[PDB]
Amino acid sequence: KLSEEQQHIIAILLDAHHKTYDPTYADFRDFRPPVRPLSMLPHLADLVSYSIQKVIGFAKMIPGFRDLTSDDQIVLLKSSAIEVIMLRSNQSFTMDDMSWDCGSQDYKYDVTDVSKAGHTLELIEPLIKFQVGLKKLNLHEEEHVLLMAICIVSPDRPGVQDAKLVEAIQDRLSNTLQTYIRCRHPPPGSHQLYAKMIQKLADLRSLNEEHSKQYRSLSFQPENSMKLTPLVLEVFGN
Amino acid sequence: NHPMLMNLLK
Ligand SMILES: [C][C]C([O])([C][C])[C][C][C][C]C1234B567B189B21%10B32%11B543B645B786B917B%1021B3%114C6571[C][C]O[C][C]([O])[C][C][O]
Repeated sequence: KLSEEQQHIIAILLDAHHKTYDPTYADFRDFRPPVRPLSMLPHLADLVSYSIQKVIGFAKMIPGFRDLTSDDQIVLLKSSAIEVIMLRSNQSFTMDDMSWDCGSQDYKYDVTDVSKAGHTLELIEPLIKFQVGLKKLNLHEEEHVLLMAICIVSPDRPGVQDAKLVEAIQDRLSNTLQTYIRCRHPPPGSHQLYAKMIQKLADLRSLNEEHSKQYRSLSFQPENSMKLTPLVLEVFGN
Repeated sequence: NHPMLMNLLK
């Protein structure tokens, strides 16, 4: 069953998430104002930038993450950043209208807002489909934080050095998730739940890939790169 | 180098 360590792992992750995800979305007011020719870029650039900071705050609390070297921690964050932001955004996504509801109407985002950031349906369509399938899973918050932590500590991320150590940390998280599903997730919602969760990690790899492509495209234009932030440039590329 | 990421990591 759920050993003491595993129960500890869940509590730590839950708290780490609670300390990095503000469901009141109060900070969105500090971002450059959203405008509804890439009129949403300044706003979403700031939102993404803000989100990267929050994802880092979460990662540092992942039991074992700090044991990794500086370079491996950096490699994991740069490669998973966009994936965890997509994954954590599911919390504000609504299947009512396929949009992300972050408090007010000014901070309620849809397919048009993302396109107005310079992205095409080649990314947006599968992004919504992802959000929909993840939502359909109705994960317990415990499963949600474990999935984000597992996504961050992935051994196959390019540039990783101590893959062995990275894999050990992730396996400890995986076994925690698997065991939690058996012991705390009642059927039928638990039916192949683990496998479906891992499929979403594969889905994220594909989304990451497409995002990077469109990002390289968008940021290649100095006028667009100019509207981004220093953190976004450092993490996503320059 | 990643100064900002590094700074946020420590
Ligand atoms: C700046 C790089 C860029 O490539 C431009 C060159 C733009 C990429 C923007 C990526 C996005 B925004 B849009 B998708 B994902 B983020 B944000 B917006 B949509 B998803 B997430 C979305 C929904 C908002 O989520 C709110 C979450 O509760 C908070 C996330 O912590």
